Amino acid sequence: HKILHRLLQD
Amino acid sequence: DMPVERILEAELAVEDPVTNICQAADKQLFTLVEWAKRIPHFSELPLDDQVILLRAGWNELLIASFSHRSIAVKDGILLATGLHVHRNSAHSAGVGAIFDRVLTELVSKMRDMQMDKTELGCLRAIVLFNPDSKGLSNPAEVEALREKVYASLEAYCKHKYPEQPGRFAKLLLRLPALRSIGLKCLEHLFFFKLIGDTPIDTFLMEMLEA
Ligand SMILES: CC[C@H](C)C1=C(CCC(C)C)/C(=C/C(C)=C\C=C\C(C)=C\C(=O)O)CCC1
Repeated sequence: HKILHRLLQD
Repeated sequence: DMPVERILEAELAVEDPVTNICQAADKQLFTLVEWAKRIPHFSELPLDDQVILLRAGWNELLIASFSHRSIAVKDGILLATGLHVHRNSAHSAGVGAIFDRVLTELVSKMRDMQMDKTELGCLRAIVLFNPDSKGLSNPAEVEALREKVYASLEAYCKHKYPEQPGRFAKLLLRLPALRSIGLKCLEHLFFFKLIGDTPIDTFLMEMLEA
């Protein structure tokens, strides 16, 4: 779930 | 611990018709992450559980948003991209049945009771804090957050609409329809992916992953 992971961490 | 003023602030902070709808869905998935970050205590959950809650509730969360946005129009849905999909356009594209379900079970009922943005945001926060989601590291904490949302929602309803004692229950009883409509829309989207002649963008595609 690359996109969701990246958006939540930022 | 769960004030309705911050939930409303989250709503206001985020401001072939099948192809147009799928493009708007992908656009709003990015916006949905920013919305959830602004819901109190969501960002404090473990990162794996933030992922689980959004992957479990994204379709219901997006449907509630464009349904409430469309109470201003008749026989139509307002997309976040500025486009309008008329009931006749959806019917002529072969998706009239589910379109009519959205208009009848969600949009018209939202318009009939004049559901406001604070109530919409609270209902979306209840959907977001779904303690039944599989894989949650601590389902009890999510259940506690959901309880705080609908405790604050009821207090808001009794205070702003004292003459409508059944309003809090009326809001919650749209959630079974939202759940059923969300499941059907996912069913359609998987069929579109299987056929493969409908453009599906990367974030929408990721939500279709196992
Ligand atoms: C062609 C109808 C078909 C079944 C379909 C639906 C249902 C659209 C409704 C209007 C019937 C979708 C809804 C979701 C799961 C999300 C919608 C997000 C949008 C469109 C948000 C916005 O514009 O704010 C996306 C995938 C395809």
